[PDB]
Order: sequence, then C-alpha cells, then structure tokens
Amino acid sequence: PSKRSFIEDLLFNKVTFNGLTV
Amino acid sequence: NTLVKQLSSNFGAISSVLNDILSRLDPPEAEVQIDRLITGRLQSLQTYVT
Amino acid sequence: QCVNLTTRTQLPPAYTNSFTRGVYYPDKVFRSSVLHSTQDLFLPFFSNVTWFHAIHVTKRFDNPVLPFNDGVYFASTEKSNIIRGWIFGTTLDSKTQSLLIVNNATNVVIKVCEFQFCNDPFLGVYYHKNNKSWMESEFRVYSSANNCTFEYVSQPFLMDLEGKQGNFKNLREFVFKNIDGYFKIYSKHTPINLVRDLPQGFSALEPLVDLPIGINITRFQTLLALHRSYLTPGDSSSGWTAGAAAYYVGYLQPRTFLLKYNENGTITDAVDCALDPLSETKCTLKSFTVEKGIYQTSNFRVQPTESIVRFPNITNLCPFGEVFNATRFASVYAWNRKRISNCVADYSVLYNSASFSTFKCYGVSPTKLNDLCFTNVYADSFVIRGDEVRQIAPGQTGKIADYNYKLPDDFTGCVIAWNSNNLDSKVGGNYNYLYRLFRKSNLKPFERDISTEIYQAGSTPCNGVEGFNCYFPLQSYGFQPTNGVGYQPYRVVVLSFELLHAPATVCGPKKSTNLVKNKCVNFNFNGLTGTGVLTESNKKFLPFQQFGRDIADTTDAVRDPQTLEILDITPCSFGGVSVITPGTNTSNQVAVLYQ
Amino acid sequence: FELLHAPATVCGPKKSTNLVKNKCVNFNFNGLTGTGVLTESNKKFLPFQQFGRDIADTTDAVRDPQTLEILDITPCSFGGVSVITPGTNTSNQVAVLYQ
Ligand SMILES: *[C@@H]1O[C@H](CO)[C@@H](O)[C@H](O)[C@H]1NC(C)=O
Ligand SMILES: *[C@@H]1O[C@H](CO)[C@@H](O)[C@H](O)[C@H]1NC(C)=O
Ligand SMILES: *[C@@H]1O[C@H](CO)[C@@H](O)[C@H](O)[C@H]1NC(C)=O
Ligand SMILES: *[C@@H]1O[C@H](CO)[C@@H](O)[C@H](O)[C@H]1NC(C)=O
Repeated sequence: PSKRSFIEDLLFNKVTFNGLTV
Repeated sequence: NTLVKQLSSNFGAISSVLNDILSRLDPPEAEVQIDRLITGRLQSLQTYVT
Repeated sequence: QCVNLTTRTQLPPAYTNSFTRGVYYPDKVFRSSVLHSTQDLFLPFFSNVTWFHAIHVTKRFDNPVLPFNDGVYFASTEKSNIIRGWIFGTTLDSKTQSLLIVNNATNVVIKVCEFQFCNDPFLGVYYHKNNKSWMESEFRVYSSANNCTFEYVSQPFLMDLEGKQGNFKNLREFVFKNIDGYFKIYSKHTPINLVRDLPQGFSALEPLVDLPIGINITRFQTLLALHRSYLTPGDSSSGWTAGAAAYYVGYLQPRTFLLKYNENGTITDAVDCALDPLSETKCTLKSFTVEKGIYQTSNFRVQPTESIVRFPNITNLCPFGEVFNATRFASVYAWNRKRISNCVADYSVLYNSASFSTFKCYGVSPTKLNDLCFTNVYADSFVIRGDEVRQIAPGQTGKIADYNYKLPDDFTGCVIAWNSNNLDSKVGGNYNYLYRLFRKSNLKPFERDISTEIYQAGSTPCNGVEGFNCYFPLQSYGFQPTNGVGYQPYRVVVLSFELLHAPATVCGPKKSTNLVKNKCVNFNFNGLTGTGVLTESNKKFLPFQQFGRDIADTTDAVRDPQTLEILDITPCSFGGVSVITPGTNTSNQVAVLYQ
Repeated sequence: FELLHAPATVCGPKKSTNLVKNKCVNFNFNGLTGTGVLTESNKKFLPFQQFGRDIADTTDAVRDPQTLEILDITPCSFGGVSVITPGTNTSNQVAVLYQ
C-alpha cells in the first residue's frame, strides 16, 4: 500500500489515562 | 508506567483517592491531607520531567 | 399605600450592547508601559445591558427596584440632572439597616438610617413663575429614623438647576461594589456629545471614596426629579411632566482582564481573556500582537449534566433507642458489645431528642453521615466518671483507658457522652460500677479483660489471701447525688465502624433514581463517587465480586446494587485547544483545532 | 466598646518620625515595610496612587504621605568578597576583591 521497499518492510515488522496524551 | 503507578500512594494521607477525602470529611479539616497529596504528586511530576 | 403615579405605559425592557465599556482601576499601585493581567470583577465585553427610561415623551416613567448582585455598572446620561440619588439595603423595611445617598441643594448627603420609604419616592421641583427657580415640593422620601450608626455630610454647593431640554451633553458612569464589609464607588465624567445609544470608545474609571459601613445590600433603587409645572394637573398622583432621562444598569462577573498601562500610568486599552480564541491567545502570550503560527490555550472538557443515585432496597429501621439507655449498661471493666447491620440509619436522632453535651467525631465529619455507606457498625456501652471523659480518645492516656478499654489510633467513628444524674444518683449509692485499678501489663485495642483475680503487686505469691502486695484491682464507685459535678457519672457510647470492604446494607436514608446510559453523568453507587459514561460490558463477575480495576488501580467497572447488571466507567473527554492564526497584523480570523 | 463588627473604624493614634535621605534605612510608609536609600525622584503619579511597581511586583517608588512627595527606593549594596592568593607555599600575601 505504501512505497516502502522489502528491507524496510522487514525492519518494520521486527519492532513492537489521566492526561497522558500522545 | 511508573508515572501512572505513582497515582495510588497515600504519601501520608488516610487514603490515596481525593474523592473519598472530599466526601467523607469536611474541607477545613481536609486541606492538610490535600496538601500532602499535592506535594507528593508535584514531586513525581518533577522527577519525570527532569 | 403611599402616594402613587398613574399613566405608566408599561413596555418590555429595551436592550442594548456595550462596547468595551466599564473598566476601572483594579487597585492603587502605579505601573508604566507594562501589560498586567488582573483578576477581579468587571463588566463583560459586549455584554447585554438593560435600558431604562423616565422620559414622559408618551406617559413613560419608570424607576422600579432592581436586584443588586456583586456589583452594578450604573451609567446614566443626563443634561439637566434629572437623576439625583440612590437607595440601598436588604428589604427597605426600616428594620434592617440601610444606606442612602441624596444629592440635595445642601450637600451630597450620605446616611445610614433605618428609613421607612414609600413605594414611590422621588425628588420634586417646581417652576414657579414669581421666582423662576426649582425648590423642593415634597421631600417625603422617608418617614423617620430610629438608630443611625453612621452619618456623613459633604461640603455645601449649589447646583445649576436646569429646567431646559436638549441632547445629553455629558456622560456619567459609576460602578458600585461591596467587599469585606467595605463599600466602594468609582466615577468618571466626560462631556461627550450625542443624542442616543451609548457611544463607542474606551475609557477608565477612577476611585472616589471607600465607605466603612457594614450593612448587607441585596436590592437598590434610584431617585428622579419630577419637573412639576402649571400645565400639570397639580397633584402627587397625576401632576408631573418630568422630561428627558436615560440610564442603563449592567452586572459584574468574575472575569479576567489584561490591561495595558501606558507611559503616564493611565489605562489605554484592555483585552478580555475569554471572549474568543484570538483573545485567549493574546492573553496567553501577554501581548497585543500575535505572530503567525500555532499556539496553545486552555483545555477542553465535557461538563456532566445529570446525577444518579443507587442504593439497595432496605426498609427496616435501625434500632438505636434500645441501645441508648434501654434499661441499664455495664461497668467499665466489662463493657458491652453490640453489632448492628441490615437497616437504614440516621443521625438526626443524635441532634433533636437530647442534645448531648459531648459529641465529637473522628475521620468523618458529623454532618456528612447521610451519604457514605457503612459496614458492620460497632457500639460500646459503659459509664465512667466525669473527671476522665477525655480518656476515651485516639492517642490519650489514663488508668481506665490503658487498663480497661483502649482505642486504636486509626479509629474511625463518633463518640457520645451525656450525663444521666437522676438515673445514677442513689442516696445509698449504686455500686455495680467498677474499674480495674491495677494490671501487670497493658491490653490490646478492642480486647476484653474479664480477669478479676487478686492482683499481686510484688512478692509473696497470693494464692487467694489478698495480703500485702495482694490487692483487688476491681473497686467500686461513690456515685451519690451529694457528690460534685466533676465526679458525677457520664454515660458514654462509642460508635465504631469500618468502610469500603464488602457489599453492606447499613447506611443512611438516601433514595434511589432511574438509571441512564451513554452520557457523561455523575453517579453514586453505595457511597462511591466519580464521573463518566455508563455502558454495558461483557465482563463475567464471579458471584461474590463487586468492583473491577485496571492496571492503574482505579475503578473500571461496577455492579448495580439493584438490577445486578454490570456497568462500565470511562472518562468523558480530554484534549487541548490549539489556535491557528495568520497574524494579528494580517487579519483577525482564526481556525481552532480540538486535539 | 465592641469588637469584630464592621471592621475597626474607631482606633487609636499613630506616632511619627523624621525623614532621612541618601542613607540605608529601614522605613515604614503607611504599612509598606522595606529597605533602601530613599532619594528624590521625578516619576509622576496620579492623585490617588500610593505604591509603585516596575516589572516583577517589586517596590520602586512611594508617595510621602505628609508632603505628597515622591521618593525612590534603591536597595543597598551587595557583593561577595574574593581572595587572590599566590600560594601558601610561596608567600602569605592576599588582595581582597569586593565584587
Ligand atoms: C446579609 O444580610 C442579612 C439580612 O437579613 C443579614 O442577616 C446577614 O448577616 C448579612 N450577611 C453578612 C455577611 O453581612
Ligand atoms: C501623557 O501622555 C501624553 C501622550 O498623549 C503626553 O503628551 C503627556 O506629556 C503625558 N503626561 C505627562 C505628565 O508627561
Ligand atoms: C504588517 O505587515 C505589513 C506588510 O508586510 C507591513 O508593511 C507592516 O509594517 C506590518 N506591521 C507590523 C506592526 O508588523
Ligand atoms: C614549594 O615549592 C618548592 C619550590 O618549587 C618545592 O620544592 C616544594 O615541593 C613546594 N612545596 C609544596 C608543599 O608545594
């Protein structure tokens, strides 16, 4: 769906309430 | 996670939740416990920010 | 009643909107070229101010009573001084002390007297042809005055006393207030030229005096000058043709301003800190110019609307009289225990039937016992001397407290002590009231010591001889009516309880209501408190559990004490309010982003 | 007499002193406690102003209540001392420096 390459995909798949907005 | 878990300590008050303090007791005799809670929470915020 | 007036064409109160109007100096200090952000009572910018008229035109004349909240911005506009005085007070009954300010030909008099005003007070002036002046015709504003704890008279003068007509060549503004007993006033005059609705621009008001009166004011009035002449019918009820008059009445609020002191120390501009997002960004930056970018302002919060209350269906009354002097209590050493539960209770029985002299609580305010829900209340029965009624307390000493009945430090409950002299004043003396004089070691809180053996003070083991160093700690009293008040018996009951452990049905007379879902509302579940939205979840509570909790150790889900369903709790809404601006120099339209 | 009703308006007299200038002196200008060297100023107040503040809620001027004069307030001197030593091993001379 995006334009990421293959190694970027591999790197992407290998990494993993009181006012605490993000 | 530690900043959240700091929200359940008495710091010296009779309970760790403010609503119970303000419901069970009369504010002129509850201001001291409110001050204790405020001091504890200020200390926690300063630590986290630094 | 008193004299009245006719031909009053009643009309709806005309409305108009101020434009940066009614800003006064907050205090006495002096500043040069700064932007202070004060916090006091001010007339809101672009507010809604109620017009009033007394101009006959026709048949228009009105000056009724108006409520007096925390300040009034009285801004009259006059050309011939038709509006002169004022009235203050609470009910104008001539029974509660009241204030009065009249602008007479003699002085601008200030009076604090219990004056008896009629329903139509005014100031009367007549254009006599023999002498074309304006003298008072009927100064019956009041009946008399009984007690006057404050009076004052200003310097003499002479008003111009105009009897002409024309546009209001001047303007007058006043901001009456009342704080900490003291009574203040502010004023500013400007010969502005106009004929109609209040003009544009911004001006400041200066302090005049500070009256040290101590009355309480709720509702006020206003004097008018009736322009009586020969063309009038000639009576206090229909003879009057007043003429041009106009004055507005604004109300103050606890706003927050940001005034801009110029070089001379005067005030030249002001910005309201809550009217629209651009003004909020100006207030936050402490400047009148906003540079291009995105800024941060106050937070956004959804406000709760309805409050719900739930309580278990309990009807049985709590037996208290059978605990409060039913037939007889027990001695100090062997006190009486009683557990009361499963009933609806009340505290008013501890305030009406017999106002007990000693009534002091711990941990819980005495007047708040209605709402918080109890669990397994404990009661104690015993009678001690009047000398040591203070011995029963969390952290005190004494023979009986340290040897017969000792309270824990964390005790949470009330204590009641009340004399029963007639019940316990025998001429021969009732001697079933005892105490433990001696004991080798102290005891534990809420622990009984029924041992009544022969205490061994020292050596010579007793073996039931009661010899030297073998005394009997159980000793009687001397309760007779001839004894002193300090030694007179007091009846003491200790009300002990614990809370927030399990589902209990002991608490007070509160009543339930219907249950709503999917709305940010308050709630109260068996004394619980909070705010959130109550949906229906899929949790499977074991049939002994009551609450649910998150990883933050707070309340996540609860159980309805009546329907036995399972509800959920979720906070309403958080989020800051950013503001997108191109620049105050460029334009004045902004876009607001809720995060 | 009574008390604690319509806060006190009948009250005793107050004493007075002289007005020194250009020296460090503790002062009391109608309740405004402070410390500094009073000197003649030129700021123009308004007829109803007494105090004076500049940027940080600090006193900078005060109206002389009797003569309706304007007096500045300048704090007294500060500054730690410093000792310049060329070494104990070499000599025993010093030259202090008032900051
Ligand atoms: C307010 O006015 C009422 C008039 O009935 C008076 O009883 C009460 O004491 C006043 N309150 C204060 C704080 O002056
Ligand atoms: C007050 O400000 C004006 C500027 O409009 C100035 O002309 C005037 O000199 C100032 N007053 C004094 C006493 O300097
Ligand atoms: C506002 O912008 C215009 C156009 O760039 C500029 O000429 C003017 O000096 C600016 N004004 C201020 C107060 O910055
Ligand atoms: C003092 O200076 C002399 C000469 O340089 C040196 O020999 C000696 O070790 C020094 N002593 C100390 C304590 O620095």
